This record gives sequence, C-alpha cells and structure tokens, in this order.
Amino acid sequence: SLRQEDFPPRIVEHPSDLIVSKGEPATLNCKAEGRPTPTIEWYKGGERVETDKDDPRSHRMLLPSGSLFFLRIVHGRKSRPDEGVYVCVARNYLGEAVSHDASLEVA
Amino acid sequence: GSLHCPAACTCSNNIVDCRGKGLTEIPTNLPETITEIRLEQNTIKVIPPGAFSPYKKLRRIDLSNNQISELAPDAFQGLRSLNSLVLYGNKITELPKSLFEGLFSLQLLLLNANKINCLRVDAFQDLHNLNLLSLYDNKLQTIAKGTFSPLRAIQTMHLAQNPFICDCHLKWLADYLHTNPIETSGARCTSPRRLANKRIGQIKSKKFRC
Repeated sequence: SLRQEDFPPRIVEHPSDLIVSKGEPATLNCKAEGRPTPTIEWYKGGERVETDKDDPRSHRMLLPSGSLFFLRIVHGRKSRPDEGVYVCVARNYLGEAVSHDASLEVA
Repeated sequence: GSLHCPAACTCSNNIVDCRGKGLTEIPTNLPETITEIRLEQNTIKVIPPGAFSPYKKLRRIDLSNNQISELAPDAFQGLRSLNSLVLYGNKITELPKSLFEGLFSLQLLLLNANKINCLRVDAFQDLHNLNLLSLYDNKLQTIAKGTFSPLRAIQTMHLAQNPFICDCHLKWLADYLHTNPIETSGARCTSPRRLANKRIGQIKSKKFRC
C-alpha cells in the first residue's frame, strides 16, 4: 500500500528572519520530518535556549509543532534575552538536522 | 486536476505557505487536501463567512500579524481535525457566538495581542482538548463565571496584560487559579485600588468583593 519506515530528520520549514517590537509576541518556526517524530532544540548564538519544557517559568514556549513561541519580546535598556540569531536542531535515533539561521531583531 | 496553489504562495505536501505576501484576503480555491494554511504577516482585515469550512483536513491555521477586526461566526465551521488556531497580533475586539463551535480537536488557541473586550461564557464550549489558551494582552476587564468549565484538558493559560476589575464577579477566577495553577503570565488586578497591580493568583478569594 505504502509503508512509512523509520527515517532520520529533515527540516522542511526553516525559521525565518523576524523583526518585532518590545512587548509583542513572536514565533520562530521549525518543521522537521522524521520517524520517530524528531525532538526539537533551539540555540541562540550557539547556546541552548531554555523554554517552558526545561523551565515551566517562562515567556518562551516550545510548541508541539517545534515552534519557539515568545509570548512577549523582552528588550529593556540593560536586559535583552531574546534578540539574536537562532537555529533549531531536530533529532531522532537515526540522526539530526540543523536549520538555517534566523535573526530575531527588535525594532 | 487543475491548479490549486495561489502563485503568491508555495504548496508543499499539503502545507500552503502564503506568509508575508501583502495579501488582503484569504486565497480561495486551495487544495482540498490542505493540512496547514500559513497566512501570517499579511494585511487581511476580515475573515469571511465559512472561510475555512471547505478544508476538512486542516490541522493548523495561522493568521497571526494581520489586521483582523472581524471574523464570521461560521469561519471555522465543520473542521473536526483542527489542532492549532493562531490569531495573535490582530485587532479583534469580540468573538461572535459559535466562533469555536465544533472544534473538539483544538489543542492550541492563541488570541493574545488583540483588543478583545468581552468573552462569551460559551466561547470555549466545545474546547475539551484545548491544552494552551493565550488571552495575554487584550482588553478584558472581566471573565464570566463558567467560561473555563469546558476546558477539561487545559495545561497552560496566559491571562496577563488585561485590565481586570477584581470585584465579586472575578472571585471564581481567584478560586479557579488557586485550584488550577496553570496561568503562567502573571494576571493582575487593575482595580479596585486595594488590589491594583496584585497578581490574581496572590490574592485571597475573600478580597474579591462588590
């Protein structure tokens, strides 16, 4: 008929550059195919991003789609945890896929 | 078949991506097999009668960052597979009766960053599988008792950046939030003076008085 065998991850939607203002919501998307369903991790400037799934205390959520949802962009005079260049990595037992960069910039 | 992919969009494996294309209306005549429609960052003002009803395999509708001020009550009528509806960053002031009727499968509903000034007690009547509800950054002064009763699967809620009046009519919410510690954004009273700037979750229920 048409079987789906296990296969390693492939990014089918890369995050895209985003311009946002302080206090506004933002999403960076990351759709990966793979079986078993790949798990998604986010990195900002090469450093792993903490989300509700690593800390329940958060303005950042990792949604079941793999998307990184910012309920509100934090950008104070002297505190800027959200602006940066992001990559998502999708993993399953057969391999991993790394997305293109996406810049999250505050206007 | 004939062509069912709008030229402004790309259609890949039933995902239709129309983001950031300066669209003022939802493209019509999409593939009947569509599972995801991505319309974020356009200039759509109105969601017309039965807009999404034909697309029975839709799992995800993203309309974030448009200019939506009006949605037809039957815009999502007859969708039984819809998993995620994202509407944040629009200009929505009210949700008509029946807007979310029949969305039994819905798991994610992002309504944050609008101008919603009132919610109907039946607004989420059928949303028994909803896991995340975001109402953050709207114009709600109250939520009617019973509005959250249908939300049997709810895990996370955002209610903050709403000008709540923490009187007797919001007492149920203090109770609700003490029994269900699922509100993560820090919902706060705007009035009365005694409760101004205090998290609803931090206030003893007795203090909610008319």
